[PDB]
Amino acid sequence: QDAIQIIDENKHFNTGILDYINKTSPADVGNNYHIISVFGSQSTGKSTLLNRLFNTNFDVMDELNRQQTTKGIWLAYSPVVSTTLGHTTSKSNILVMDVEGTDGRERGEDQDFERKAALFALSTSEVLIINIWETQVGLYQGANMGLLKTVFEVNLSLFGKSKLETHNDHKVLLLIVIRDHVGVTPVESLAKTFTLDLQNMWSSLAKPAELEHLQFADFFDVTFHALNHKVLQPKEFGEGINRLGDRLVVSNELFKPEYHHDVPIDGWTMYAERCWEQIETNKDLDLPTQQILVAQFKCDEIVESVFQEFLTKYQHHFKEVDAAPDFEELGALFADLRQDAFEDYDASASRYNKAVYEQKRKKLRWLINDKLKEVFDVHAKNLCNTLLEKFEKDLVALKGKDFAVNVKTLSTKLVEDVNFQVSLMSLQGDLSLDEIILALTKDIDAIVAKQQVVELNSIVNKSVKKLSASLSKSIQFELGDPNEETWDNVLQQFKGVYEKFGGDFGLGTSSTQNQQAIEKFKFKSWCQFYDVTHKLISREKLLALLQDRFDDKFRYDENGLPKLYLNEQDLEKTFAVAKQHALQVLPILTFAKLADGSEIVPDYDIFDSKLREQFLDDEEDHCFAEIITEQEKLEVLAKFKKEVDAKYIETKRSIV
Amino acid sequence: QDAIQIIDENKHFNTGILDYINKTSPADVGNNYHIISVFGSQSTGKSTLLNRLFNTNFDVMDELNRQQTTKGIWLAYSPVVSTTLGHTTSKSNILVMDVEGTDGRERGEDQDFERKAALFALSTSEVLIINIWETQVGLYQGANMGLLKTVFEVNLSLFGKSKLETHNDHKVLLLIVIRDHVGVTPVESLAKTFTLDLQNMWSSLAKPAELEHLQFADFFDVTFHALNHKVLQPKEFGEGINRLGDRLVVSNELFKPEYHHDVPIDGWTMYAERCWEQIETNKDLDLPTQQILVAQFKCDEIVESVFQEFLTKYQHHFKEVDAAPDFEELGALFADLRQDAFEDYDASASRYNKAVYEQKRKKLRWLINDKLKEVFDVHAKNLCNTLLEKFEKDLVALKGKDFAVNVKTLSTKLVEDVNFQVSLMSLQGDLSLDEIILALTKDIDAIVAKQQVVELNSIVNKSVKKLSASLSKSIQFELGDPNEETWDNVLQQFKGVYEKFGGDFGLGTSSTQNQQAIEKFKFKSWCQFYDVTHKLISREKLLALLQDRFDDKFRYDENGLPKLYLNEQDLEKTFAVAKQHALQVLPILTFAKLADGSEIVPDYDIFDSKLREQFLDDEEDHCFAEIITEQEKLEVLAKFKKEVDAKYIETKRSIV
Ligand SMILES: Nc1nc2c(ncn2[C@@H]2O[C@H](COP(=O)(O)OP(=O)(O)O)[C@@H](O)[C@H]2O)c(=O)[nH]1
Ligand SMILES: Nc1nc2c(ncn2[C@@H]2O[C@H](COP(=O)(O)OP(=O)(O)O)[C@@H](O)[C@H]2O)c(=O)[nH]1
Ligand code: ALF
Ligand code: ALF
Ligand SMILES: [Mg+2]
Ligand SMILES: [Mg+2]
Repeated sequence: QDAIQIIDENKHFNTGILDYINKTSPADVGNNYHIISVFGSQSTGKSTLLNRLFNTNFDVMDELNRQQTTKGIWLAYSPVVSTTLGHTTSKSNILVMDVEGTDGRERGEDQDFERKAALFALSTSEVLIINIWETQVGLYQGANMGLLKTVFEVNLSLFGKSKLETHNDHKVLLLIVIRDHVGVTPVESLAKTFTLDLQNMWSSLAKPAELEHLQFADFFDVTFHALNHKVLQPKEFGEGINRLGDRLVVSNELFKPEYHHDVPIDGWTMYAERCWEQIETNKDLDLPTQQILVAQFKCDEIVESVFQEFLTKYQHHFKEVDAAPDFEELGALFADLRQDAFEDYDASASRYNKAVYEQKRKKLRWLINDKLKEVFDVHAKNLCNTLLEKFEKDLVALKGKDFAVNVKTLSTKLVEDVNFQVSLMSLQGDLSLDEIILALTKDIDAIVAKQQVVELNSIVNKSVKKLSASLSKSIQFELGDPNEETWDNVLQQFKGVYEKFGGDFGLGTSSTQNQQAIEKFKFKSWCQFYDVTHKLISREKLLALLQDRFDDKFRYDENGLPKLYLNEQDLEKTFAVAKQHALQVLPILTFAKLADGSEIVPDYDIFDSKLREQFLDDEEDHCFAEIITEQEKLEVLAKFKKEVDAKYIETKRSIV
Repeated sequence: QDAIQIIDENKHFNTGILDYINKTSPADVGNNYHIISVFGSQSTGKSTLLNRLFNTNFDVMDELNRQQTTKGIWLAYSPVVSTTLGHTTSKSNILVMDVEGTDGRERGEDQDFERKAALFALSTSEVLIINIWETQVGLYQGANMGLLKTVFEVNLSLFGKSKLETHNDHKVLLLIVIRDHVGVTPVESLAKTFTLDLQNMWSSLAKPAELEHLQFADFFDVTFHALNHKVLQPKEFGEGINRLGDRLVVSNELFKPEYHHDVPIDGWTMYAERCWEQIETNKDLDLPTQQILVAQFKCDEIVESVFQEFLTKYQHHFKEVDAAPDFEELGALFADLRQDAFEDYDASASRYNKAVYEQKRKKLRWLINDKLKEVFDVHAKNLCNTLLEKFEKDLVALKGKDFAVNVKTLSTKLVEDVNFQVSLMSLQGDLSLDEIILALTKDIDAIVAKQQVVELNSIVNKSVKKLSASLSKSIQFELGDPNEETWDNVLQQFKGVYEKFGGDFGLGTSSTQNQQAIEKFKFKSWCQFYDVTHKLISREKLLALLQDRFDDKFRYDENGLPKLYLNEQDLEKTFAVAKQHALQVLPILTFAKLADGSEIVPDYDIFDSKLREQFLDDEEDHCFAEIITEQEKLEVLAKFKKEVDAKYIETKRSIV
């Protein structure tokens, strides 16, 4: 005898519904039942019409004040159906859903709930009474055509899916009853119009492409019933209701099987809760008020115009890439441009929703940040490259002078000097330095690691020259007395500093390249060694070597005097001193040796052009220590006795 | 007897209005007139109510079909006013504006016109009848509360401006007549509600901050009049109208002076056209349908979710900066990510307005382009720096070998090689190469213009060494015969190749640095010249110089023989040959000269440390050509006769 709210004001679907339903009619409800519901604008007399036509007891508006009355959705079982025969029980149990009216002013702006309940109803009912005033007929929003477009649409997008499966589907009947009908305009005429309005709604909706072909008739039947002014024509109203009672129970011309999705009642109670879950929070159904939606557009409109006012005003400071830059002149010109647009946007948008206005302010800020960044970046990089040059220069300008320790301060100062010089033009850190600083650091590391190769190949080189100096010289100084211990004093130096190489180096290392800083150095000694030999001693300076010795006793006495000859005994006794004094270093220097009499071999397989350019030959190895060739060797002693003896009897003329 | 449309359906304000108005009442209309208009939902019986209450002849809907009837806005002069005394002429001329009803279905979606005409009316009238059905009272959009919020708002934002100027302003009367009033609910009750609804509308509007303080009462009076069912209560309707006739003409309780903005009628005809201009196209009034506004939101919602689906799926390919890059592997992974989001966006947004959907597709594309660009850029630059290294290397690796002509092909190939290698990863040119290519070119130009300085300071250097070789050597070779023409053969070479310097160079020039490639070169000769002199001839190798000559005749004969002495006449005749043969080149070489006997001066003011480091001294100039000093000069001839004569009588011991 009392109804219940299947779904209360705040969207709570009800738990005790099945229980309730079965406790109303003591009959077993099995698949013997109809679901009928009502939809329309606030206070169109719906709770009244259910009450009067089924015989329910939904509250109705007390007429003292026009106000919302039905809240949420309600369900009651119809005892009897008022018909022209008076009251009449029906075969089936008739379950009637009273749904809160649309477009009330209590909830003016959040049409949240109306859309939702309108779709439960539509989704869950065999027959839906669309309850309108005649005077809503040619209306658009006043006939709820907006609300409807939505509701149907989601209905298709959310359960026009189930089908091609041949129920007993939900075709639902759209039972459209016209209230306060005067008669002046024929219902058949009202009907034409409003079905047209519904056909149009149908073409107007978003359709998932699988269903794009689907029509309104496929999903829905429509019929009509007019009802006279209840207050001013009480009787004609009453008869009109009864006439409608006969329509559904007596003639049984309304309900058909197709509406009834054909399962026991518990199946429905379930299908409902389900249907309500999928409705209560649906993405296509979530909507912000008109106001927000309006503010959004309003605010973009401005974003663009203020921005367009930002653009061709910046196409004018920066078409020209500045000649004479200043990062405090710039970060200011920047702040100022951003200041203009804001205050102009603000002048026209602070009216609207603060949040939308705010959301849309931030959007503009970063539209103009990203146009300011472009310029910031340009200069900022123009700066790096300049500085960097100086820095590269700076490195070179201190050859090897304590590398690692100068790398440090210098590289620091760069990074620091950029950070500051460029932070002045970034607008409260709005425009980022991170990517710039990273790209700088990488650049520094690229440079040092190339200045390092230049200092590490310089130390190799400028070490091979304090070697070549002390080396090719303490050859000669040694050579003014060819001893048992020349080589004993020669490689004792050749390798006395062929190690200290050169001490550590102080550059940043490369350890396994610090180490291979030497295997060029050590290869190049074993390359210049041979080259000094093949240059100090050759066919040319060898023939020459004879006389440097030759004269010291064949033309000189006992104390540095040019020998005073005595007999041709003294003339032909000091002639043979030289024949040896011009043969007696060759065993110290034919093929070059060591105080051990064993051959000298090179550290590396040179004479081969493959190990060669890693640091920039006949049959065997045109041998390393082969200073004087195949013969060239004895081509000196074909001349030993030609020139030297063109002096022995050729200077005999001076005893006469 | 016929009205006219001040503004037709499509917004054309009418030209012949003043003329029309004056031709209606033969009375002179001067400031003796009222402006009264009607506002409300389609077919609320407005044209009917004007007709019945003033006695006009606006068409009315023929009841065969519910449809729009009044189109645009109309104006007619009221002959008489129906009142309870029957018909009554009034003192003032009453000008009545019939405005097309809101919310018709003929124009369902474009509320353009209704907003506009609703605001003309409100802006232009002393009294505005808001004509509603009782059954619209507790409604929101069905009571037009949306349309209104707008209309008032713009009204404030567009002419609540004029004021603080103390007219006779437009307070306008809001004359709200309730149609088909049954009586069940007291008009006073309806009134309370609906004025409340209007107060709320008032708090709900955008207000320019100057006016934020302004209230609804400041701008507007409201009163009410109920009217019974015209068809079902013809008489009570009639009496109700008459009762309203008495209200404005008999009691004269409606019109007040404050509504009347107090100027002659032509002033009004003007104020109207003006008001209509500022309305017909106003920015706050320009609006897109609900549908678009809805699609916009709908489509952003998706943009974000599809994008968020793009982001943390890319935070996953690129958190890790790739180790092993491939630009065809990449431009593909890119296209594919962009492919996913699209087809997912498309799967959910192709429903809505194509244009909004399209607009909003493009928006997503470039959201993801700009996230793809970041990665494209990274690698793309990783590529430039690698290549560049090779290129820098490549330049150096061809010392001077035809610079300009190798600069060309090499620099081309780089640019080309980048363009191609990086175009493969840009997505149909969506992501730009322009800024990359520019930054490359600048980089190339930075490098060559530094390799050039290295090749141009090398040619200076390695030219000063084929000079120093032929130079310090054809000194000595010349010096084996100190002639009248030594210097004649010495600077003839010193400046024989101190010009060809060195021929053109073939590098890219710097012309006025190609030219200053030499004013180092020419300065450094005038620097090494002096250095060779101060090194070949000094205290050391000078004392030495004596004997190189000394021996050739004091110890040698006529053909290369060591002189065979004869008498102590032959012993002390060839002793004085040397005293000169050891003094007779000094006038060829004390201070160094020219075959003219004039001093040699340097090209540059050297000995001064200021012109110095532009290419890396006592009282006068510790003179340029001062090879042997203050004395050092005669410190050789304190020893001339010590060592050389420790040989004349010291080798006299060999005649015994
Ligand atoms: N003019 C008119 N008034 C009605 C009619 N039916 C009911 N009313 C009254 O309209 C008011 C609204 O009724 P209610 O049934 O509570 O409307 P709901 O909110 O749409 O359910 C009540 O005062 C009813 O007495 C009708 O058919 N015509
Ligand atoms: N129920 C009712 N019908 C009316 C009333 N006044 C006029 N009508 C009818 O309503 C229809 C609309 O009239 P019209 O005056 O052309 O309306 P408008 O478009 O708002 O100007 C006409 O058929 C009128 O006969 C009324 O007060 N109540
Ligand atoms: F007031 Al209602 F449905 F319109 F309860
Ligand atoms: F049909 Al109308 F104003 F509502 F002409
Ligand atoms: Mg109700
Ligand atoms: Mg009309």
